[PDB]
Amino acid sequence: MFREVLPKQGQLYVEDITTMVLCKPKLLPLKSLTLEKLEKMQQAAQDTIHQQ
Amino acid sequence: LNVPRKTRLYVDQTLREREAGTAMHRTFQADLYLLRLRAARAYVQALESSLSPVSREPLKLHAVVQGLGPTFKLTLHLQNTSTARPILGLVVCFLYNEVLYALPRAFFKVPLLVPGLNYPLETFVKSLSDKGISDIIKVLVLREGQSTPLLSAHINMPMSEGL
Amino acid sequence: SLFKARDWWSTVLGDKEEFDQGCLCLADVDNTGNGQDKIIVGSFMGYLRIFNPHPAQAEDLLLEVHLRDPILQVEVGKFVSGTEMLHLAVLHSRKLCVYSVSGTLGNVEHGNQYQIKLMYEHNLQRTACNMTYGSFGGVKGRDLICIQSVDGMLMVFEQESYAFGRFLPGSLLPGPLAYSSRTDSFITVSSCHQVESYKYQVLAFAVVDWTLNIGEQAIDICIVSFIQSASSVFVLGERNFFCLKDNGQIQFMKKLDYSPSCFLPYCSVSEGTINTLIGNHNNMLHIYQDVTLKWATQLPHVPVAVRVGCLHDLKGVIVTLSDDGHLQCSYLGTDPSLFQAPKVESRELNYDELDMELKELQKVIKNVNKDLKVSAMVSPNSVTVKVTLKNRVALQKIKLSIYVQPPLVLTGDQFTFEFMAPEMTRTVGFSVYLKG
Amino acid sequence: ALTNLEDSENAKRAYEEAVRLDKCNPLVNLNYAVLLYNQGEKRDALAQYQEMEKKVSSSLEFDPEMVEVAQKL
Amino acid sequence: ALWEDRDVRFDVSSQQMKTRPGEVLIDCLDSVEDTKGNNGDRGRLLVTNLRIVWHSLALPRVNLSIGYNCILNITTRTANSKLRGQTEALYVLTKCNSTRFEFIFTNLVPGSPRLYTSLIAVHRAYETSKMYRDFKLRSALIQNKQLRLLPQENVYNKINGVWNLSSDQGNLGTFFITNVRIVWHANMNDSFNVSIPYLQIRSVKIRALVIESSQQSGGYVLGFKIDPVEKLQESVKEINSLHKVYSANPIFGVDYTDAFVAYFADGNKQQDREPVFSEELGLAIEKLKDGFTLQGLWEV
Amino acid sequence: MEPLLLAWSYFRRRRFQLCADLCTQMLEKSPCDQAAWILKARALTEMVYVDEIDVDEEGIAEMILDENAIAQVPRPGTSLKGPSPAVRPVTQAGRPITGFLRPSTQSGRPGTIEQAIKTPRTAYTARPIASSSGPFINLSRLNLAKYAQKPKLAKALFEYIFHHENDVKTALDLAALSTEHSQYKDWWWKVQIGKCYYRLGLYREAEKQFKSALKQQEMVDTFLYLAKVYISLDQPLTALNLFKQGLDKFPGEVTLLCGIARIYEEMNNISSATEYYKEVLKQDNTHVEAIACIGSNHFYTDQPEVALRFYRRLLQMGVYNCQLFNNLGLCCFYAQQYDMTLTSFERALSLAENEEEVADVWYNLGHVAVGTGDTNLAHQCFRLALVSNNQHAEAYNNLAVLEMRRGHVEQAKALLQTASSLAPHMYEPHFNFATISDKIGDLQRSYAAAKKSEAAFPDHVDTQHLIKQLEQHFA
Repeated sequence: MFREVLPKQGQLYVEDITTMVLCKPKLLPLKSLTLEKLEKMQQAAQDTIHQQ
Repeated sequence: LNVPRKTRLYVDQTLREREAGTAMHRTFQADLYLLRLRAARAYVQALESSLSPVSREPLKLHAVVQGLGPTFKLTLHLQNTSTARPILGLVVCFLYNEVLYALPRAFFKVPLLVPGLNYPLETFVKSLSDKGISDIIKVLVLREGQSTPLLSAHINMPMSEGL
Repeated sequence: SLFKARDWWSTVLGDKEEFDQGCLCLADVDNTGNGQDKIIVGSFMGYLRIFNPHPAQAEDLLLEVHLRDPILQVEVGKFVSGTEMLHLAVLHSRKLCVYSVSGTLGNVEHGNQYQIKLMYEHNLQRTACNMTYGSFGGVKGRDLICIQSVDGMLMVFEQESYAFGRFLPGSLLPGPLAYSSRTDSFITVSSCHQVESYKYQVLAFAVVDWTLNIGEQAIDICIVSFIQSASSVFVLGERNFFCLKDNGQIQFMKKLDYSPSCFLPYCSVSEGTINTLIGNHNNMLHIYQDVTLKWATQLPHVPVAVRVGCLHDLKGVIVTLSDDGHLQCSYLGTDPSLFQAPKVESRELNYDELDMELKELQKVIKNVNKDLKVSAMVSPNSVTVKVTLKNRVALQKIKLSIYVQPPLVLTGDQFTFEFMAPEMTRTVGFSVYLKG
Repeated sequence: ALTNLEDSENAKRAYEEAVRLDKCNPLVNLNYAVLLYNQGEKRDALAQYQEMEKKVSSSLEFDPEMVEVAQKL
Repeated sequence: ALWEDRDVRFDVSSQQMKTRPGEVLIDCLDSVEDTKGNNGDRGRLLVTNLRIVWHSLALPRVNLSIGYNCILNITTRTANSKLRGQTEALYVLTKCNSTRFEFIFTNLVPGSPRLYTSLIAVHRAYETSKMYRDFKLRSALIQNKQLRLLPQENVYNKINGVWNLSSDQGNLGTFFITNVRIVWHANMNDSFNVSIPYLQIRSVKIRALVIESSQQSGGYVLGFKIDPVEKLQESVKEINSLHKVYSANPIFGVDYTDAFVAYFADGNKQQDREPVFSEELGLAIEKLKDGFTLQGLWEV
Repeated sequence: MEPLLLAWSYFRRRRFQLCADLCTQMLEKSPCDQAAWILKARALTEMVYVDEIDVDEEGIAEMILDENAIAQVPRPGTSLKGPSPAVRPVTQAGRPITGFLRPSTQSGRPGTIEQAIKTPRTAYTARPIASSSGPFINLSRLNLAKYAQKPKLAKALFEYIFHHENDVKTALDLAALSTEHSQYKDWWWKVQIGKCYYRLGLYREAEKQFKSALKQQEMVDTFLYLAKVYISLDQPLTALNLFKQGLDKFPGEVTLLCGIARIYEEMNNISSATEYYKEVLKQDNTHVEAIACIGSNHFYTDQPEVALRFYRRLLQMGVYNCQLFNNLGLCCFYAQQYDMTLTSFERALSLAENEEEVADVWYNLGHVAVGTGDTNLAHQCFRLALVSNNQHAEAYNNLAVLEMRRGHVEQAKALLQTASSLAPHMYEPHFNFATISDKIGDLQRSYAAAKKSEAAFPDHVDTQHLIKQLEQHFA
């Protein structure tokens, strides 16, 4: 019945070093209903043009 | 300070994590294994088709389209990315739908690429369809002694706005 | 389960049949008197079906009779001259038929039969479109029937015979018809965006009592009257949702962002307000307190003519009927369910085959990081060049182009070959000449 | 952490990596001794205890487990 | 007796996946990966006559069997654009004995997605044909005076004046005998008709024409009585012969472990609490869970 | 059963193919039948209908070559023309990325025709910019002076001409004849004439009709139309007063509150747009717009669990997208729910109907991977984001960061140059290029890059220290 002991002290930065930054995660914006309808009406014309 | 504040959602989530941490760990490791699998799969498929515009043998190419109207300016920004080594024999070949776009010179040699300079190599694409039809255009950069493209790029040509 | 319409007795109702509004009715056509309603559905394919559902099961379908001509807008009201017992009205395109669903019992759950008798009929000169029923004027204990026509005319039957019939002034496409009892008025929505109310005795004497120019044409109009405090008239357009007063002006309106198909202002809760529920074409139900959404649910099908009724000791069950043939009684789902990955100790990740595939792919990756013959022949004579290409493997999407120089001009530039079987030769011929 | 994630073999190999890659921190040795003694071995737990005592001193709670895994071994 | 088109089973045996006598395979597709269970393992999909089967194709033990009388919605999703070919995906929603599952089937190799079409087709054929393998009361069977036959059905014996020992005064009615099902209408208000399929019959004996149901339509004992018993025993023996010759090869009239827990459509929910009334909304609502409230579940 | 009845019932049930299919018959059978005529007209015009309120492309020509705002340099805070770019991704010099793309989004405006042309076609609108923003009936054959007498025909005919054929001039002719037939007493014809004007270019001549229609009968439609007109004249504070007037008329309308919130977000004071989106929620609670916006704002102001709740709500309401599931993945990972994280990204990759959506999902998977460690998986994910969308600048920047982590400086320099060439409005590629240059030397390139960084994110900190050090080296 022994519990493993954890260090109570973390790692602390002692100087700020210029590191190359990464771009940030990108939440894909949702669409409206008018926009979806417009895109689908734009692609349906293409489909009928190709299907003739 | 601006130290944030956590609502009931946070304590309920931490309680779930404290009571069901093992299942979360296991399922996240399984998901990570499957993600490594699928990423390696897609990387190998891209290497097969040579669809990466960034791929010893150092290069980097990306194609920009400019302009509305039936005539678009398509400029390929190509760049040799190496310490000091030029690339002598390379050539660019375009793949398009010959019924929608009229490329004057769909194949041309590229100048000696000096390491560090972005070469803009531009062409004039022209939409031929009287109806608005947007079709992709592929670009392949390849050696002159080889037949497998060194790298490739894609461009979705916008609508024509013709007359 | 949250925001889903959890399922109750549900069924599919035929072989690619087709329904519309007015089809789904829900009342005591059996005249038991106990309160439990019974579903009635009639398609314009012909079959009239009546159900007494219990929470799939065989004995649920009371009867599935078939009439020859199509069926429009089954209704349940006191459509007989003598008694105060509910009778079932079936409106075929050129026919009216009052029936009576009499159920006799046997000494077993499935020994009980149900007989419909054609109490009376009515030949319809014009082609019927839809109808309404109510105690026209101030009569009580009677349910007269005002049927419309596809060409505007509205004909009124006083529960026995052809009372009269008057043409609607200025209508082309017949819209939804209803009858308000607190004002004794037939309210319709003409083709020209006008919600119009006519007093009954005015039409009986043949005009417009009042009009309101809503922005569109309405799909349905449902005058609800279980509240005697402040009367209102609901009008569901194809783009908006109005609740009008009794004088003729908008009490309030909602600008819906979806496409409604059906609505039903059912029993209310607060003082003065009226709960209502509307069905998208996006497979959802919305439950407003007259403007304000109080709940929403994700239905299975596109609801046509929803109803709310007490079915087998459960009050307020929502009965929906699609136009393809589905039907479903349902209750709202109010169970917020933890979002958490399922614990399936049985299902393990097969490390052997997956590691084989990953070793293969990683081998390809770490390895890469370290078919056709063309020939040209020029003639010895504007010289004609001929290019022959021959493949080893079968190839596809072949494009052959020629580039000489600026001054020299070719009579042919591009040549397109489609798929070619292996060991097949292709020759092209063009001519080059100086121009400049 | 691993020890608490129902994966003791991975904890074994991780502790081996650590003890090979650690030089002047006895906490690793004491924790590996605790893992071993809880695994019912009590044999290599003495090896990790002796490795720790060869490495050595201030933490209040690493002192007690030092003496409790000693006396109980 | 017959469960292939009535249940949804997981980790099925190598024998229960085999085509039942009346069953018949239609279409197959290899490399169909299974999802909604993130095992990332391939398989093989089969659209049979009565159910859809999927077996792992590498560890064929782990598998899925979904009956057609237990599916609600089947949706095909064409996505995953130009990067590769247009690959499809199959979403099946199932509800067996009040438990909702959902399975997803991803066609890995984009070179053969046609399967996902035929399934839809046969599913319609499964639902447009339920008078072949199910029991129904008081349906719309009779024409002006005759029976409306199914596609693969012809009458055998045409008997008039056959009583029904389940009612009191609406009995005397015709008795139609066919190769798929046996029906009786009432010849007087001819909507009291019963259409029993041979599939649901368990044993036809006499105690009088007693017909028992096969534990699916309940213990529905049907009793009929005819003229002097000569034709009666004749009908009983011919009915038994037809029953056996049908059960030899069924028809079905279709023209042309913790595994469950990882396939729930709701998410960690296999349940439906008792639907009780709701004074707040005025609708029949599912019972609330020990402290929750409607206006507290609605807000965010 | 009957032709006209079955066709009209198909129309009621929103079939819109069968309806026309029976009317075409019914019209071939009888050359004199106007019921089926206008019914087929309705069906045709409603297969393509889209309400004019939320169609505000404007385009490149309107953006520069059309000046309508009275004030040229109005006070900051009264014209349309939060988290810093160090947290929230951006699209222009400012204008952080929004939730709920709508086809009326302008999201900044270009300065010159050249800049608008030489930029990506979809960097100022939800759709690529445009310079300008047999047949059933031939418009040149019918005498609108005779259909105007019959309003039952005139209304459907105008809807056909306007929304199907898009003939604003003939539509306006018909609407003028109709309005003069009604003696200017029906608000609908006034609203339609105002719409004809508004898409002809005449805003004041449209505001006149919309005001005169509001005087007839208050409707949410006319309020939103005036809101569009006022926003076109660059007058936010007039549109807000008009919206509060409308809410005084309709006490709890959701579209009006949502328009107020949209105007407050265009003016970029989120502290009131959140309040108005919360009012929308108190009214609707299924509103995709308000839920998405409050969810994004909750995610980026380091509260990803509340955003995960707000997006699980949209998941509960049957919404099934690629955007929604990638959002759920980001939230689950950053809210520390590692069980439902990667399956959401898998559903996203499954649902993506594009090559840019797939690239964004692979970009976010690379973010997940680099948060897990194992920089090789993130390397592969960024390269796949590039392979899917060649003009993906964030993938270039992150892949160059990982390359310089490995050691390959020239690869990182070239990739950062490509990123800063594709998206100049971003600050990370410029800052990283300046940093690596200064690390090796080349203080001229470091200055030319750090100054563009300061031009992109002008309140940065490390950019200021870099510029100070550089200007100190120059003396």
